[PDB]
Amino acid sequence: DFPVRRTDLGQVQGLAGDVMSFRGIPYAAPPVGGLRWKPPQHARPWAGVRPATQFGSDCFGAAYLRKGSLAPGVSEDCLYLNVWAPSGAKPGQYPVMVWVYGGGFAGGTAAMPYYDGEALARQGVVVVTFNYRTNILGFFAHPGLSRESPTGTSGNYGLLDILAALRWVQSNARAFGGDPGRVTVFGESAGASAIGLLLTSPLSKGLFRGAILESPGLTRPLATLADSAASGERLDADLSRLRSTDPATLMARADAARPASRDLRRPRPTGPIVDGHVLPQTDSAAIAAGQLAPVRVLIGTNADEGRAFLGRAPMETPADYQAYLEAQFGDQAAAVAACYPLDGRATPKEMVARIFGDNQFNRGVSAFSEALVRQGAPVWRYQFNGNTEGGRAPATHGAEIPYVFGVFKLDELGLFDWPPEGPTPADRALGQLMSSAWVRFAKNGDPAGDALTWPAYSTGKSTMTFGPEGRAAVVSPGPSIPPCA
Repeated sequence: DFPVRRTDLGQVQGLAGDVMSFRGIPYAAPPVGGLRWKPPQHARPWAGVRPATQFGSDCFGAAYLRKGSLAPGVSEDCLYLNVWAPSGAKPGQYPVMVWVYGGGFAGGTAAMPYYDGEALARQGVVVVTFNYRTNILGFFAHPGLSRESPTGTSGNYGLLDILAALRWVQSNARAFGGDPGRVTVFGESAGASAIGLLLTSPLSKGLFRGAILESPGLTRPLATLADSAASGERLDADLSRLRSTDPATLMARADAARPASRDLRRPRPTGPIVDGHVLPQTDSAAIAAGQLAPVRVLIGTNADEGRAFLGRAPMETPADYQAYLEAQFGDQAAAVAACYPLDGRATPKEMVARIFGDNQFNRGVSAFSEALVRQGAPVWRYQFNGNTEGGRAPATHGAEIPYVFGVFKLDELGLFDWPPEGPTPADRALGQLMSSAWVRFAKNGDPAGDALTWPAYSTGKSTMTFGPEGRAAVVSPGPSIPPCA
């Protein structure tokens, strides 16, 4: 079987092998010129066989979030996807896993070596990765944009790109050996946050039967369309001039206005807003009202989510910790200190990491887990502690990605943690276990197997811990944020 496949827009040529690889397939018209800050449009068909051996351009974003990219460059023309599939896969044969990378809604790319879909696809799945608009080009509101809009709204173009990629998968999975009725969307960090927000979106209906959320940031403050559009008008009231501005120039201009320190009480500088169309309300209100798609969900966190966000401001003394508490929480500094005391159990760095991880990840994961149980969804939960046996620190943000994808190659942001010689045998064993469980979730809607007992979170808050020594074990009841938080 040759590495040529017919998409609904025409044929593409990928790379041959036991797993066929296709790269740089367009899934929407290039969102350039008049199509900047518009919903993604259907791409145009082509004749003959289009090359699909090289990744497409990355979307514009923070440079440090694409360090190590395998793509040839950066462009607004960036709505491209990549497909891995077992060679000789028949139409409708395999389930599909559609990856959503995280980059804080500020950057990132699918063309990372640790997002290569070969090891997953070899276990019997069709793996899809794709780029979506991000930063000011993917998340931006403006009164003129709302005026020109068919829905009268603006913003959230990156989420619309996620949805367009999922629609492409619906239309094209069979041609690449996949089953559109067995689609699992999975993502990490901001990607998992996007998946979680889309679980409250009426626009996601019928685009996936399963969702895996790895460290999503949910129940966080979100800007309203009114405030975001006012901000956009303050950037420039003339929408035409904004659209005639070079993308690197506008990206740099917006980046200069970003806060150097992260205020937990504020919305992300660029990210999803309550536009009323993609997200008719905050995810907290949707949770409360039961506006959740009760799809199959696998959700979880890592042991020490906050450690990766610490930064460089001094955090060594109780004075430093008190100053941080005052700066971030004002008159509630004493209450937060009571909930998170420096009593000798942890360092100031460890306590700031606890606070950050609870506020930005663990609380939202608990809330979504409980609401999914409440709505009758099939829901499983995990905590990835990692292999700490050799004195390794508990897993922080991003650490679990190589254990899911199976590509043990160090990242450029220093997040993946294993010895310079390479991963330990326990690391590879834990990776096999976890990746097989993910594949089982995609295949059967259930991460349990004949060697891994994993009851749903609805049963006694059961939570699978991927603990030390390459082993996994269920804990009931599972992780819980402090009640005072």
